[PDB]
Amino acid sequence: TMMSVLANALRCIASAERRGKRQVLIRPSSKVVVKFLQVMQKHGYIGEFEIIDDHRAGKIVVNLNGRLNKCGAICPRFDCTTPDFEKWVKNILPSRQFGFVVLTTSLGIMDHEEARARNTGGKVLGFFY
Amino acid sequence: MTTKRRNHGRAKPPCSRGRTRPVHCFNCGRLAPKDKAVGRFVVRRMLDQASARDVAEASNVYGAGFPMPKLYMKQRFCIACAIHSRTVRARPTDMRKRRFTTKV
Amino acid sequence: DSDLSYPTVRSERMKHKRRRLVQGPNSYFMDVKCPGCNAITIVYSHATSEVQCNGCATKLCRPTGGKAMLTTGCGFRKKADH
Amino acid sequence: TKANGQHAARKLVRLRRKNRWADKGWKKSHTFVAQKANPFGGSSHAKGIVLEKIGVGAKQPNSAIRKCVRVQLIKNDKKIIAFVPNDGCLHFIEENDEVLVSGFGRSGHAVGDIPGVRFKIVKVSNVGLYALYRQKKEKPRN
Amino acid sequence: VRMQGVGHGKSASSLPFCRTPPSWLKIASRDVIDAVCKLAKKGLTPSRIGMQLRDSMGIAQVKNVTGRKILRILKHKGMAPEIPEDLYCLIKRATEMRKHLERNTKDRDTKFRLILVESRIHRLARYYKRVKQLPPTWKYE
RNA sequence: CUUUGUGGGAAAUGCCUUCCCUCAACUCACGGCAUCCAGGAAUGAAGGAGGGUAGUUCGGGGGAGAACGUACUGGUGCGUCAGAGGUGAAAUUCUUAGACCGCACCAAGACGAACUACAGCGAAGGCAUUCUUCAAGGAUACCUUCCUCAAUCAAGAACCAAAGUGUGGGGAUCGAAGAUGAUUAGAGACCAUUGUAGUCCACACUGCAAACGAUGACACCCAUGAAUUGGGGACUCAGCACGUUAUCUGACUUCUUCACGCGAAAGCUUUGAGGUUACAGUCUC
RNA sequence: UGUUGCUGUUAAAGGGUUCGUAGUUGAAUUGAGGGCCUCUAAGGCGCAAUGGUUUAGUCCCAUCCACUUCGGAUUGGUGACCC
Repeated sequence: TMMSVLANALRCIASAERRGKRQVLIRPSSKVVVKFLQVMQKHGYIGEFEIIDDHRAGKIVVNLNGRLNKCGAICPRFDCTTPDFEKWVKNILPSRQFGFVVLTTSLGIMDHEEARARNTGGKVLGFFY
Repeated sequence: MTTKRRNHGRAKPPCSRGRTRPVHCFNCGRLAPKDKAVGRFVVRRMLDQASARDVAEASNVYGAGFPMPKLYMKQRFCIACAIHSRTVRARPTDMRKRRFTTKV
Repeated sequence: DSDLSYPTVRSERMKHKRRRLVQGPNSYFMDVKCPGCNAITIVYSHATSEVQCNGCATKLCRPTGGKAMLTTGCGFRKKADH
Repeated sequence: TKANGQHAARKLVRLRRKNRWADKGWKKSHTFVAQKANPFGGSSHAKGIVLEKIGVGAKQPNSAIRKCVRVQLIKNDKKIIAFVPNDGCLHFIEENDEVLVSGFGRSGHAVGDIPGVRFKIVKVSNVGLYALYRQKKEKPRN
Repeated sequence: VRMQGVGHGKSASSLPFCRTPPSWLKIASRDVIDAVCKLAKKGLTPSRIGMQLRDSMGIAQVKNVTGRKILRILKHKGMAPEIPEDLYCLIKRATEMRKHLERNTKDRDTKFRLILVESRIHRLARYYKRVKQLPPTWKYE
């Protein structure tokens, strides 16, 4: 089976992006997968997306503008902290300039940049370039 | 080691059988799997052309009267067997991959 | 232009019900008339078992697994899926 | 591969503890059979009493004769061979003289063209043998 | 994937995309209920109750034309079986294999199958004594 | 003791009313009042698992019982007469006490050719005459059922090619060991004629294979073309069977124009060794 | 020794297969609200008005008739649509 929802979604996006395809299908939907997409659509990396309803589990559909290069998943959801933002941001990303790690917090779902700003660490979620 | 042949010299595909019955040779009595073994179909004459004339003379109810029968057989050979009578020969890379199916 | 979000008609004629966008039902109902009287009785396209009425020993449907084979001489009206 | 689970820890630990026994660079440290085997006890040097001078051959690609010394060890009562590592200083070693003994280079493999010998004689009678070779000191027979 | 042994199949039954009752079904909750319980007294399992209903009466789902499905009906009227459907079936198949094997001890296939069916029944058992639906002293044999 | 299908017809300012006047042996309309008596408020039904039903579905799947086929070997009878076996050439070997050979018949044991395939089924090892019989398995079809029952695995359990071991039955063919003749400088050699164990079956052990796809298991994404194998979709074992066009799900594989990519290369390609230094789906060895 | 950050087709290395406990890992749902005023803040696949002779168009029409691949014609025409 699949033991991470995110992993199932963002291996469709990455593959599709490397083939230059301008839409992708996503088999499941979660409250979580939504939030992840939302982020990247603000910062300009996605055109739009639709959630469709089968009344069992939804099928997300996304429009890629080709502005992504990867969307990963950090699977164990390891604990990152106020000092350790530095660590992750160096090690898994090609840059500090345009690398975006996305984290979970009690507050919501947000970029590392906004995480530091509000001074709360948390468990990591995923990342994109 | 190196995969010289994809099908391994067999008409047996991976992940299906893994066992196909042995079959004797009409040369040396060697056994090999049926798929490996080298099939040919002979259609062997019962008379040479030269002699066919002479016998068809003395015939009235045969030859002219009915076309002569032939001995049919299937011949399953071993690898070594085939090669030595040069009915199968080594081929260059591009040609080895070619097949002619079961047609002659 | 083609879209994943809103698919084309010709494409989704083909697809299996487990491969569909919606994943709806692929079956429908029918009104089979009992020719041994006049008794209108609902019957299901993939009945997958015989169905009888007291107006027919002519039966209605055969049990066969591919879809029902309805008895000859019987009036068929096609109800909608929806 | 490996396990990425949160509570996966103990499987990881026990995996490493198994696979370090396939390393010889783990054994050489932790195991005391290695220590025992080494003729110095794993000490830097040891002293010994010269028994006999033994002429030793050489391997096939380089034909030579090599001058070696059969020495006995005071510490453990083991016998060992060692090489005289200067030109014409076989003289300065004599029988029943105390002598020091060292390793040389790689100490798990024998040195080229002298099989079985990893051991070179640094000092004779606590005098530097190099000092005798390139004259500064003279050997005591005192 | 198939639980034990090889198999991938996609043979399945979907749902309607309309969860409200058809216009050609004018039958009320009560009629549906009555039909279920009536049939049940013959000793029919819920699986065949639903089949009888859908085919004859055109019922879309029991759940669509009543507020509850087939077991909930039965339970409330005290006709429900105390041995779940899936468990019972396996035990029947099991015993029948054991007949065949009693006679034929050279039969390789049905032996291996019985081993499967056994451990499968055990999984069910274990389940239904966590989620109480059998006594907590239940065992296959 | 009509009409009796249902909307239709008439008439109003889609709706009302009148009129036809609501069929499945009880169905429709109205009334008495007599009864019985809490019960319909639940998330959903995962291209996640289990179960049900159906096509007399699908298949060298498995067990049992009964027949069938020639051939090999041997025996018997009817005939012929001198060589026959066998090899590179020979010899061992068999023959007037009639071999070889031909026909007929019988005995005993094994096996099921061709058809038989870049096909099928089984968890793997493996599996091929026909008829009957017993219990299964996979695939498909479904608006049936259950509602998280799952995935993978130290421990533990079951199965497992051939050769081997125990006991009993059988012993045609082939055949390790052995014997004899060649070949050779030397030769149970490789070859030839023989021959024991074994080869077969029943009940026990053994679990040792290149048991290989040298590719662990489950899950997601991933393109080009043409086929094949099953199911589904558009009188007499018979509202049948096959084929063509098109579609779909499930299996095995080919492009000897497989796309991207990967790899040291050979090669691998929805069927991964691809999606991996931009290094993290899950588990285990 | 590769948790961060290893490899196992052929180079050292996937267990002959299956079942299966400890152990490890495990799908989706409950839902994170709104209005009035200012702001040239943007977009508009909404829209009353009224503008535009080809100072910009296409359908219809007019004249030809050209067997068939010419056209122009004005107020054309609440038409279409454009700033």
